[PDB]
Amino acid sequence: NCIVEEVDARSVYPYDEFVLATGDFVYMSPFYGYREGSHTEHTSYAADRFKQVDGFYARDLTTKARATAPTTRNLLTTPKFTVAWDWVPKRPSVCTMTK
Amino acid sequence: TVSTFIDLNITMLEDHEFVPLEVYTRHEIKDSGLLDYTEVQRRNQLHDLR
Ligand SMILES: *[C@@H]1O[C@H](CO)[C@@H](O[C@@H]2O[C@H](CO)[C@@H](O)[C@H](O)[C@H]2NC(C)=O)[C@H](O)[C@H]1NC(C)=O
Repeated sequence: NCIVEEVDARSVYPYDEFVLATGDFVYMSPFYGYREGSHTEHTSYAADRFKQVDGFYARDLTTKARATAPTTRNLLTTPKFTVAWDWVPKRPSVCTMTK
Repeated sequence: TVSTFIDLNITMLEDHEFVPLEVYTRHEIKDSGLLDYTEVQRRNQLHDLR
């Protein structure tokens, strides 16, 4: 049975790994990639498993409608699943304080 | 007019209201944990019916 499922993701400081709504720890910084020293970030995964897609276009599975704008994607294939998430810079995304 | 009196000025201490204040609410504390066990369970026990 093929299954495509959208989930939430939560990472705590130092953000070198995160979780998913199902409870699976992905051992890779949500900001690891190829652009602007993103290879500095942490991934305990073999570099072939991670692939970054510039100018990716996402098609909805139910709506069947390509939409939005180019979103640079990140894909990491674990021995049991493959996760896709939009790569965003680390500095404007997170913050150590709270107004 | 000259006066034989000595002045003294007393103004009452005005009212002041204390609004409720919390640094962290218990919902933020429940969200502090990286994995709420209950929500993970409820999501993962819907796989057959989903
Ligand atoms: C008697 O009460 C206070 C001093 O304790 C004075 O009232 C204030 O005076 C300031 C200037 O010093 C004004 O800006 C305020 O409007 C006044 N009222 C309050 C509630 O602060 C008052 O002047 C004193 N009486 C005399 C004759 O000086």
